[PDB]
Amino acid sequence: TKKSREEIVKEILGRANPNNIPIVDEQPVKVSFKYSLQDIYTADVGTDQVELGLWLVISWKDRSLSWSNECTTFNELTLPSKYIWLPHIEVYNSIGKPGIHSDQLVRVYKDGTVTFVPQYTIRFSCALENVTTEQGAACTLKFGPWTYDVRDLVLDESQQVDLTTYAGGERFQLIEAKQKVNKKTYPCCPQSFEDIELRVTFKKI
Amino acid sequence: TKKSREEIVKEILGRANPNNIPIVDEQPVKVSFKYSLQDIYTADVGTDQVELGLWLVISWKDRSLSWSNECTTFNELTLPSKYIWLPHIEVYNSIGKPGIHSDQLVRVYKDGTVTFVPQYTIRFSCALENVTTEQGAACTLKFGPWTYDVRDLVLDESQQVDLTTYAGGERFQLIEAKQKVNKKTYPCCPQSFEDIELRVTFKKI
Amino acid sequence: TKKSREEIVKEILGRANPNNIPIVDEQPVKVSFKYSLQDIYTADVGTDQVELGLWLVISWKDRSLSWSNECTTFNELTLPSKYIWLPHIEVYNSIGKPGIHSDQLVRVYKDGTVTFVPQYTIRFSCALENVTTEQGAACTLKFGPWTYDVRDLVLDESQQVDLTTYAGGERFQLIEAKQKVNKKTYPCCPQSFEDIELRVTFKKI
Amino acid sequence: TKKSREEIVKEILGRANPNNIPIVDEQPVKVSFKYSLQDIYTADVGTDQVELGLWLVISWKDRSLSWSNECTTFNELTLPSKYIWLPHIEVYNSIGKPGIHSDQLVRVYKDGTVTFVPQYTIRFSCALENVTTEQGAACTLKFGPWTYDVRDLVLDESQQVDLTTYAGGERFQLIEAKQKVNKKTYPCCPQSFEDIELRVTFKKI
Amino acid sequence: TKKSREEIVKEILGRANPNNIPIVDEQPVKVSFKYSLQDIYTADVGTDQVELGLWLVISWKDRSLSWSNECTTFNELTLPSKYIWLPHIEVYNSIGKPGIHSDQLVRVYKDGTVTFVPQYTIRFSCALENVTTEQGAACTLKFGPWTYDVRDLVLDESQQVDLTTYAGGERFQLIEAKQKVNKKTYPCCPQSFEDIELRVTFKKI
Amino acid sequence: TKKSREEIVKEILGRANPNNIPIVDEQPVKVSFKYSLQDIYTADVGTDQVELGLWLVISWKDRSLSWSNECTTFNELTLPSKYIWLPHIEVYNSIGKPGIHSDQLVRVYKDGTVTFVPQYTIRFSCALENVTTEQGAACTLKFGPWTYDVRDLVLDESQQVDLTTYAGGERFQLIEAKQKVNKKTYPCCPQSFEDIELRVTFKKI
Amino acid sequence: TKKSREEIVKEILGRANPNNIPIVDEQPVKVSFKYSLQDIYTADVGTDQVELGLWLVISWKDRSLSWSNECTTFNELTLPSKYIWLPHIEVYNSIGKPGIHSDQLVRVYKDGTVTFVPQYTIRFSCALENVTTEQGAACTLKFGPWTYDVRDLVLDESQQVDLTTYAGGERFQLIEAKQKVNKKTYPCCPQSFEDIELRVTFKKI
Amino acid sequence: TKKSREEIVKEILGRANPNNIPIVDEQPVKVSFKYSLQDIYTADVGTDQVELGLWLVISWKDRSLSWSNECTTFNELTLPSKYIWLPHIEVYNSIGKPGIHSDQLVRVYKDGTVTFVPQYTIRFSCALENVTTEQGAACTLKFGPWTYDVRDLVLDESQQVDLTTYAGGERFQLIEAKQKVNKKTYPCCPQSFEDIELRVTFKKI
Amino acid sequence: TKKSREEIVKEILGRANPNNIPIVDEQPVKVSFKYSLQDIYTADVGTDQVELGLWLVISWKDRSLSWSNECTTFNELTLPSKYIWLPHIEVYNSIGKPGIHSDQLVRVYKDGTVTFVPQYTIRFSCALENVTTEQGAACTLKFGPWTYDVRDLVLDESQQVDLTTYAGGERFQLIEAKQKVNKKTYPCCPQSFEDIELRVTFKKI
Repeated sequence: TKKSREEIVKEILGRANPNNIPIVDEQPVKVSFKYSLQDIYTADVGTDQVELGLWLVISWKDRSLSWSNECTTFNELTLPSKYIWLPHIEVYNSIGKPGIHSDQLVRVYKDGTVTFVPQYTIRFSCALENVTTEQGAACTLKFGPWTYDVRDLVLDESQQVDLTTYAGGERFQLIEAKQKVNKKTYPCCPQSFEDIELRVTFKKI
Repeated sequence: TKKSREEIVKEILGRANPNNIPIVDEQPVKVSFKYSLQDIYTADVGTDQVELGLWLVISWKDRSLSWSNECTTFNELTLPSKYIWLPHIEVYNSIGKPGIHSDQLVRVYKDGTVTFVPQYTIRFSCALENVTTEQGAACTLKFGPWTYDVRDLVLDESQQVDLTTYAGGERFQLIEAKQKVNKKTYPCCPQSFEDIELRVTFKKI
Repeated sequence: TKKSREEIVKEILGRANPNNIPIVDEQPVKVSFKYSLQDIYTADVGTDQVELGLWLVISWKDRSLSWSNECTTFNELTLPSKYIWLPHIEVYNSIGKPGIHSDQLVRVYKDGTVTFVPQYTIRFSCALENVTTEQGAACTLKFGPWTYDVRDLVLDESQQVDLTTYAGGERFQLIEAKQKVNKKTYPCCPQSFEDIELRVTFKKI
Repeated sequence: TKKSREEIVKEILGRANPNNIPIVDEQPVKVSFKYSLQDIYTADVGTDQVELGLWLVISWKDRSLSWSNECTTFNELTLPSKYIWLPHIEVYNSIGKPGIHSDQLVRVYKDGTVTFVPQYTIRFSCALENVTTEQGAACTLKFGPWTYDVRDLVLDESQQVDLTTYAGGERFQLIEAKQKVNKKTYPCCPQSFEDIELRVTFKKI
Repeated sequence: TKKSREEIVKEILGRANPNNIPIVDEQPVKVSFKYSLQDIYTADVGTDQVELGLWLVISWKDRSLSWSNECTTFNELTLPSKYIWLPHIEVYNSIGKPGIHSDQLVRVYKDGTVTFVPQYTIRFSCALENVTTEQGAACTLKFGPWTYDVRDLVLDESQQVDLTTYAGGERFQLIEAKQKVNKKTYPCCPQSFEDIELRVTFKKI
Repeated sequence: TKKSREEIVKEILGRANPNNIPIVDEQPVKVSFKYSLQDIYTADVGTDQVELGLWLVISWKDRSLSWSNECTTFNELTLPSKYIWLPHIEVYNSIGKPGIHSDQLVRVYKDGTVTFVPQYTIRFSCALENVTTEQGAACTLKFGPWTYDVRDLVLDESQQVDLTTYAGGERFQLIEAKQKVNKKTYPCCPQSFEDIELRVTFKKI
Repeated sequence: TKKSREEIVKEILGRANPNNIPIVDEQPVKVSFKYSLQDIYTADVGTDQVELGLWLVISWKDRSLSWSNECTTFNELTLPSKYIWLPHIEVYNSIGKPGIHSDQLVRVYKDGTVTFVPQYTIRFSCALENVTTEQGAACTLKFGPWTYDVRDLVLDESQQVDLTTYAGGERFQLIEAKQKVNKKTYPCCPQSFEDIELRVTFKKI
Repeated sequence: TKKSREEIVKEILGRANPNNIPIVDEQPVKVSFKYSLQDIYTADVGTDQVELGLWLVISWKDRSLSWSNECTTFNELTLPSKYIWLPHIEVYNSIGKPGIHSDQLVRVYKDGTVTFVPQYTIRFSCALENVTTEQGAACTLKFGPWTYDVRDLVLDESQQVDLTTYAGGERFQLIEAKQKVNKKTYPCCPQSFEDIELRVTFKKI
Repeated sequence: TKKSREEIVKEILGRANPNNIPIVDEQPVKVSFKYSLQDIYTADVGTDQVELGLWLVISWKDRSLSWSNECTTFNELTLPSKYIWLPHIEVYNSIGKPGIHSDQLVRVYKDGTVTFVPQYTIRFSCALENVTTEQGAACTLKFGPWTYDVRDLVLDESQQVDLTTYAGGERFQLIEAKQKVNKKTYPCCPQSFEDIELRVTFKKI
């Protein structure tokens, strides 16, 4: 459509950079992570797995170069996620491969900021037992870079959990959704690793 | 200028081939796609459209014939995009026709590989809401052949998203840019289609 | 078969364009979307997911160049969807990856118009409860570009929903199928995003 | 093994042609289609889907060039289906992606004729109801090029349906299998499209 | 590790040959096939499908060239199956795509002999009925090149079936496992095709 | 981010080496294997398959070259597993393809040591019978290079099995987890092969 | 044993190459040389000869052709040294013909790399005088291609000398073992020749 | 002599097989090794070498083909060792080339088993010191395939060491002879290698 | 390595000539002989034999044919001595067979000139008596073709003897080394025979 926009895409995609961390100076890359819990689709007592429909908000800043003098033009362009590098964030205890609800498209900004929000259905281990009870049940899943240590990737969160999107007539009510950031160590490695633990406590309405 | 170069252009352009997929054997054509997010130019709250200045790196191999014995000569020639066939890749949800920042020139190589990188300004649907907040906002746009199914065209990406080019003093910071490849189906057709979802998560500095 | 047709394909595919939005001027790309609800295959009470067999009519105009003087020739050619860029349109709340009923083939026209209709089976969240009752049940799913904001992609619809194709002896009767276009905002982004909300109200015969 | 055979493969594969319809003159490509119904594996009442194990006989003629003078040599060579272009024929109403029983190998002949027969398991919509009854039940599925109109691809069938292969002790008896060719129109397009409607009427033994 | 070994791999992989049958003289390629029935995992009465865990022993000789004078060195090297051509052998009546238990690694020998043994879980059609009875039940599945006729590929077997590996406490007892080679004709083609029919007769312990 | 780190990745990835065993001298590659049994998710009596959630610790040393004088810099870098060669270790009797919980990221060290730990869900054959009983049940699965003989790959283990990670409120209690290394021979080959047999004995709490 | 391995040997040995340097392009062949000094067996004062038990690590890359598509197979095969060409490396001042401790077997790798390590007992000229003294005695022997000039063969060494293998209770202690590469000229020929000078300094414990 | 025997030799020798490992399936070849220590002939204090008169029992199974129907005939035939392939087993630390006491004749059996027992005099490094003392002295020598890794060749031993044959009035008494099998690794290669370590502890009577 | 070099070897070795004196015209072949006395290793009073470490420089011209037009290519190639004919020169009074220090490699030149230099240890008769005395002792050994008369082979020498190489700290000092050519007659034959008499006069330092 717009020629101005067209040059933007081409310049960044063609000339700008291959998979590599563009930032030479000592700076780790921080990725903000937010969860919007859309719905708790199902619970399996025998399996002890629960399914969550979530969208993950991920934001990071990449270094981009401005070759052509930027003029008032197309500020944000949308591109497929494949085009650019994305973070490794994954659920530590997912029973199965997560499925993707939405297309992989990411908006990029001139400053270099990128916003990618996938929609996912994830199955993770959690005992459903006592969902019916008033107390309800609690489940926790931790998300975080598999490979990256705290040094390489720093995870940050704005708030606890986004309930607002939550479906009004979901099978299960949400007593409370929390996303607490924590740093933890593994026997594999001396480096600290940061993950966000999403603890959802819910019960049947 | 160089006579040697001159013959090259003429031979490929004049004799070599019309719009047709030169590859007879069963081979789909794969096109690598990469996005270099130059900048997020603007956000419109009322419109709920965002503008991205991106350049798209597109690479594909075409079959070419070498008539004259190739001697050490002009390895890569540049020609207008109109001269050769280009892929259909388009943004699924662009509010307006994309504009083209750069001239349509593509470098071609003797092996037949072609590299075309347009610069674009694209306006796509995305809610700006909560850009100011720390969490930021997420936008997704998917790019992919409109017509071509996975069989005909296969899309590949090297990395997530190229932040490096991103303008240092852009209005919006890039929390993270991702390009995830995904295959999806449409009710129109039983064939799988592949698109790259570019998910950019960004916020105001 | 026809040589004339053959040149057409080659010219557009080989020379014409890579994944990039060919439209330089300020024009968003509008994609018309239509749904033909073939059948409501199944409902799962425990899962609270419903399966729809639909075909999606998608139309868009791409800019193409006519190098060789067009003579009376092959007006529309069919090509795999992979060959050309396709839009990102996806169901917001699909429980699982959609499957593709039909091959990914898209008809293209000289004007540049492209018509792609995939057939899909989609599973989306919806409570089946009270299907048996006379009132029936209502389900809604929204389709729209994930990444693209209203600026980049504009969605349009001709009519409400195509019932005619609907299987005569389907398990569930269709009380009414509607496709209303709506523009909505997300906290991620200040841009407006447009989606088509498909609201189907059906009950067991 | 045989050098003579070896040259054949290489010549056709390497030099002979890329995905393109080799036939310049005005000739549509006709593809004969035949179904050998191996067995009706299962019926799902709740799902209203039925599974068929079939092999599809597909024959078409491609234009090949004979460079080296053909001498008495290897008349038919077998190659992977990926190597050469295959038709888009797909089931219009398949609930899920078809699975492939056999390897994708196709025999090619010097005349250019190609015979490809895949074995498939297909799940398509059909109500099982009253399978037990003497009348039995009827199901229909139509196969045909998704993209190709009658102009581009013409479908032909030799006979009604091949019962002989049918498993002797199948769960369901075959009252009659028919493959009638029909041409139909769609609202999308003014062109006629041809499909083969496979109507199988079967009951439990 | 060993430099000597390293050259071996590189020479064969890099220089030695592309997918092509290296044997120019009139020689068909014979592939020995053996089945080691590990276990009969499950039976489905409704589905009428049975699952077998088997590993397939496949041996064939490929022509290799010895460039560097072979010295006492690494006699057999292991490489991924993708690296070299493998035979098309597939189960004629598999209900679903077979899954692969083991990594695809194949040992190659200087003489050119190659041994590849995949582990598979295969689901094929077979009525479970009367498994409980003393007589037990019989199932047959035939394996053989899909594309290749007897001329191109000849199948050979050393013995009937390898029971020894069979799990001691399997759900089902093996009354007898047989692998008889047979040549058969199809209406598609005048050429004879050879397959190995694996007939297993088993019952519940 | 850090330029120093950036050069490291590029040098190793771009210049350092293709899939090949870098070690010329006579040295087999030893891979240490450790299992951290996260949880026994489920048992299927009919199927006789059990599901384990495990993460596999794999360590090996690869030969790397230091071109640029290493200065105090980024000691360990994380990269995708695809980038570097990984071992073939697979479960001998997995009923289905294992799924991957975590992203494929591997930390590499300057010495050349590499640590890769995937998280997996694996389904393997094992009779659940008598889980309820006090004695409990025993299951064994062996892991080891499919292709590689003891000569090429040597497997080593530090300890028996890592219980500590085991979920506190898992459906099944762990009576004892053991990983014993054993060398075994197959009729296919005269070479010894080494595998680690993971024998887990567990019961319902 | 393994058929796959068997083909490998045969292909390389039978078809691949006669004594000839397979490398047409201008490339010299480099042979890495390493010494593992096993033990200083004896010293003869009258003779002024010393005996060393060493194994020589020799690595070189030969060009091999891969005819049959390499599949995951036997990566390294062992063959007798007679089968393949070996380098001429010899001790310049050996009093007697060296004897061979080990069988002449060499491991070869697919890449073409070959690793051959003979064990030798060599007697070379060196005065034993003052072995008893604290200073000890020094001996030097140079190894290198007799015929080959630097152009044809290039010698390389990884490290100084491998002491680790050295027998703990050897008659003589090793003060230091060094292998320095040097290029030298001879009056016979204008070409430079490269040899590795092994200088061992040892004394009686 | 016997015609029946004569055909046997000719058939195996002439038609049956060249140096190649006849076993295609994945089977390593195991060679049992046994030592019969006939006598410790001499000890050299200055040399620090000891001489052993031993006969080595070597057994292996080769694959043979039975063309002519075997009738009751000559079960075992004797042939020269040169006629058939023999294993590489050699002493790791032999000071000099071993000499052969007996003719190289090997008995072969119809099953394919071969028994070859050479008589050898071997000189290996070992300090004689303190032979006179009551404690005596210990020497160790390891035997094993030079080239073959554990994968290719597996070594097995029935018992510790055969003292019975030991000469009654030998110069040295045998305190204990042991043959322990061990697997070891070398820096050259990642593969494990197996050798039998013969540790003899003896003293002067 | 170099293809150009490769052809050279093959042409001369394969096509050029068998053991035969290529020179038809009346020309005797002259062989220049030079001695480089490396060291006088030992003297045996009882034996009256002395050992010399020498290298013999031998040069001769052979007639070669240039088939392919020689282009600037590999001027000198190295080949094993076995490949080409070498002269019979031997020591008249050697007590034992000479041993060979170096590999038998000979450099050949396009003109046809060949340079072969073996390193030898030779034991010849000579009384050691009075080595200690100041006068020292003299020894003589004559070298020359055994069979060839002066007519067939002519021996020539450039200089007396090459002392420079002589080891600095040899057991014996060299008072003077001379190589005088002489022609002598034997009672066997009327033809004159030419030999070089190497007279070395040496004493203990």
